[PDB]
Amino acid sequence: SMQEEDTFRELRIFLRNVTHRLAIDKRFRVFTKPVDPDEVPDYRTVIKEPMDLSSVISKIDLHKYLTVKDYLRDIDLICSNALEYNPDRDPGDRLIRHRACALRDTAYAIIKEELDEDFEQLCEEIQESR
Ligand SMILES: O=S(=O)(N1C[C@@H]2C[C@H]3CCNC[C@]2(C1)O3)C(F)(F)F
Ligand SMILES: O=S(=O)(N1C[C@@H]2C[C@H]3CCNC[C@]2(C1)O3)C(F)(F)F
Ligand SMILES: O=S(=O)(N1C[C@@H]2C[C@H]3CCNC[C@]2(C1)O3)C(F)(F)F
Repeated sequence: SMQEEDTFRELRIFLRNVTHRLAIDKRFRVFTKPVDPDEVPDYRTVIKEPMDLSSVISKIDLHKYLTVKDYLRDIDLICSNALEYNPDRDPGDRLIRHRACALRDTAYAIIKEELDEDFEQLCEEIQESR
């Protein structure tokens, strides 16, 4: 229905706003673009499904996300990729891991405060009907 297409348009507006608030935070700069295969040829042999905030914006516009749960699976993948590619005790790895955990925690805290639980349940019931 037109009403259901209006619901998914409101979901995309909400997800673009959360993503741009994460992307402008100086802590999260390393997560804003794909890894450059020139600088880091080993990245794609370690990490089988790369993800970053510029790819998330592209996916919102391609209508890849019908629920906030499917968006949060890609925020989780940004975080888990950084924990697996930078796992050592040295300061450079510990700094990216702290930043990856702060990206994930910040996304979930904005969603807890600003997403209505009944708007998410509506999106889930339209997805399950298709
Ligand atoms: O605008 S940005 O130059 N930057 C560049 C990226 C491309 C767009 C789309 C979403 N992915 C993150 C990002 C962040 O925004 C900065 F100010 F540094 F945040
Ligand atoms: O961590 S959650 O358990 N979680 C699970 C919820 C259901 C989906 C839908 C979108 N947003 C909400 C949520 C996030 O994802 C909560 F703390 F309750 F938000
Ligand atoms: O061993 S790794 O290939 N690797 C990839 C990185 C390259 C160097 C330098 C930075 N610190 C972390 C790391 C660990 O070391 C992995 F499997 F990804 F852990």
